[PDB]
Amino acid sequence: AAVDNMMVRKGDTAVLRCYLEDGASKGAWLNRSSIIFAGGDKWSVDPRVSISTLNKRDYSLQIQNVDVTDDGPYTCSVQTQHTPRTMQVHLTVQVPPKIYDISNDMTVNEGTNVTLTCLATGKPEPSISWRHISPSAKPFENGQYLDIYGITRDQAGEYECSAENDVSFPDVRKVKVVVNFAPTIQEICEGAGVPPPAFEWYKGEKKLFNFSTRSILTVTNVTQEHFGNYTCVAANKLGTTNASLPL
Amino acid sequence: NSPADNYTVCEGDNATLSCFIDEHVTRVAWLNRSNILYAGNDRWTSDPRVRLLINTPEEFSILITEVGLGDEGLYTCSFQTRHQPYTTQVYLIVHVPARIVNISSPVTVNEGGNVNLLCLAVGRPEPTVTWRQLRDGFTSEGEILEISDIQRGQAGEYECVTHNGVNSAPDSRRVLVTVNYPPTITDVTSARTALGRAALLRCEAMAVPPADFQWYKDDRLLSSGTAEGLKVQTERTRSMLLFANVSARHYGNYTCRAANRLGASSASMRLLR
Ligand SMILES: *[C@@H]1O[C@H](CO)[C@@H](O[C@@H]2O[C@H](CO)[C@@H](O[C@@H]3O[C@H](CO)[C@@H](O)[C@H](O[C@H]4O[C@H](CO)[C@@H](O)[C@H](O)[C@@H]4O)[C@@H]3O)[C@H](O)[C@H]2NC(C)=O)[C@H](O)[C@H]1NC(C)=O
Ligand SMILES: *[C@@H]1O[C@H](CO)[C@@H](O)[C@H](O)[C@H]1NC(C)=O
Ligand SMILES: *[C@@H]1O[C@H](CO)[C@@H](O)[C@H](O)[C@H]1NC(C)=O
Ligand SMILES: *[C@@H]1O[C@H](CO)[C@@H](O)[C@H](O)[C@H]1NC(C)=O
Ligand SMILES: *[C@@H]1O[C@H](CO)[C@@H](O)[C@H](O)[C@H]1NC(C)=O
Ligand SMILES: *[C@@H]1O[C@H](CO)[C@@H](O)[C@H](O)[C@H]1NC(C)=O
Ligand SMILES: *[C@@H]1O[C@H](CO)[C@@H](O)[C@H](O)[C@H]1NC(C)=O
Ligand SMILES: *[C@@H]1O[C@H](CO)[C@@H](O)[C@H](O)[C@H]1NC(C)=O
Repeated sequence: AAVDNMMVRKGDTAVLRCYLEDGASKGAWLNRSSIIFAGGDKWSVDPRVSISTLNKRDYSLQIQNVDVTDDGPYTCSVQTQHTPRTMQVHLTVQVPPKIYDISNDMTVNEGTNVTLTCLATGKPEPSISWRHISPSAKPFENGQYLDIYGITRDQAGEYECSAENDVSFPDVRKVKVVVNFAPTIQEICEGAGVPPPAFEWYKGEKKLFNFSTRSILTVTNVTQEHFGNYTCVAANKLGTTNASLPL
Repeated sequence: NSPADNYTVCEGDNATLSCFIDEHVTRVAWLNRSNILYAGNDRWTSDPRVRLLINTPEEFSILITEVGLGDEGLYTCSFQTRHQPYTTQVYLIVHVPARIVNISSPVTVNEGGNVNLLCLAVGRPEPTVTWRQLRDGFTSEGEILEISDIQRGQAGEYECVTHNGVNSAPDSRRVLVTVNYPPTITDVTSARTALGRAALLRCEAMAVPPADFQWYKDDRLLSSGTAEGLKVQTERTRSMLLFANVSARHYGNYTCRAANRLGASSASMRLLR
């Protein structure tokens, strides 16, 4: 019975069962064409290879810390006086994916085109796919390189690279991007710009003495001298804009 | 290039497998496919035909007595040093001399027909079958030989020969092909002889099987009897109508007829004065 093809993970311990027949039967384990065990003798010099004998009829090959070098065909030749028995087993060792490179957390200004890279390795070859943290988005196409042309304000956030395999796939690392945009006043003041701007309240000729995204002026005990048309100046390192309002 | 050497032995011979090693070899063994034959001095195989010859720390050699076709396979010598394992592999190839096992029976066909001749031989390695024409030099490298619109000159013995390149002889065999054709009258002679002198009529029609020639004097046919003083001599390709001395009744028209299983023919000749 047992198995013809056995799949295990890298670093795990694999157990290749080979129950033999009753009598004075002698068993031998073979890596490819070479002898690993011949009855009680251990021909192999590897410390990871051993025999697990559950009972007198049992004869198994146990490889601890199995590696990619260990994958291949293993043959257990049970020797019966009548006819010899053979139970070959193909061992396949899997390497879980490992994202070994990803773009650093960058902050690039708006309007430019940027390319994000995510490289991974494993056995078998992993497939790299992208996604956006923001809920209003569509999963990008499976590609190690993700290129966005003319990035907008809403496209910033974390981009979650996922390198997947058919088995033991989880390999997720994120990179946050911040797009810088020249601030624009939407209502008067009230605006939105990144990096956060220092709103300047300029009434007429000069400004005289504040939420991060809004600026609130104070108007109590109004005087006739105070009346006039004032302007809201919001300036940042990227841009500056002004908007007037009468009072 | 690949560590799979070919070691061919004749069937029934003894095959010795020598594995040469250095001094620092811990273990060593000879293996039939993936089954151990001898592990050092320990015999693993139950086959008495496998014997141990040399176990010197410099070479490990075994013997196989009465090598058979089943013994063909990849034989490996796996041995171990203190640091790394080793394998030297050998592929046992059994040779069987070539011999024809089936060949066509002597075939007969009518002229213009189609003939196929087969020559089946067994042997390892795969034997090369060759057809040959004994009368006219012709060779065809093929197990079967097909002759289209076979003619009179193509009939004869067709020899088949097969060899596997071994020292042993090719064991060739021959088959006879005989084509059949109806008679066609080729030559006809008439005699205008005077009274008192001998004369003869003849016809020439070749056929296979040989055509039965018939002679006709006017309406009647001749029976080769001493009555009327006539005698006909029939041959494989001819039939002479012989007239010794003369007779008044002998003068007149004559017709000969040559017929076999495939057709008939007739020609008219006269006897004049
Ligand atoms: C190397 O290993 C292979 C298999 O791993 C092994 O092949 C085996 O060979 C033996 C003979 O050498 C085969 O047994 C024969 O089977 C045929 C049917 O095909 C029988 O006709 C045979 O009967 C004869 O021999 C009997 C026992 O000697 C007699 O009792 C009998 O009257 C006949 O004389 C014979 O049983 C066997 O089938 C194969 N097995 C396989 C899987 O191919 C090969 O022999 C090994 N080589 C060496 C050198 O050990
Ligand atoms: C086991 O077999 C493989 C071939 O599949 C080979 O690469 C390896 O070296 C062998 N031995 C060990 C100890 O890994
Ligand atoms: C990427 O940006 C550069 C710089 O402005 C521009 O020249 C190029 O055309 C852009 N590529 C695409 C595909 O828009
Ligand atoms: C607004 O900014 C523009 C551009 O610098 C400038 O020309 C204009 O005078 C400004 N107006 C006010 C009211 O600040
Ligand atoms: C036998 O000879 C052939 C020649 O083509 C070679 O390719 C092969 O490796 C040799 N050994 C075998 C078949 O074991
Ligand atoms: C093979 O060896 C056996 C015993 O060693 C011997 O009897 C036999 O004659 C040998 N074969 C041939 C063909 O000589
Ligand atoms: C050989 O094969 C032919 C093919 O049909 C068959 O008729 C014949 O009986 C076989 N044996 C001989 C001896 O021709
Ligand atoms: C001989 O042949 C001629 C021409 O065919 C024919 O006219 C004649 O009758 C024949 N002779 C006899 C006796 O019939």
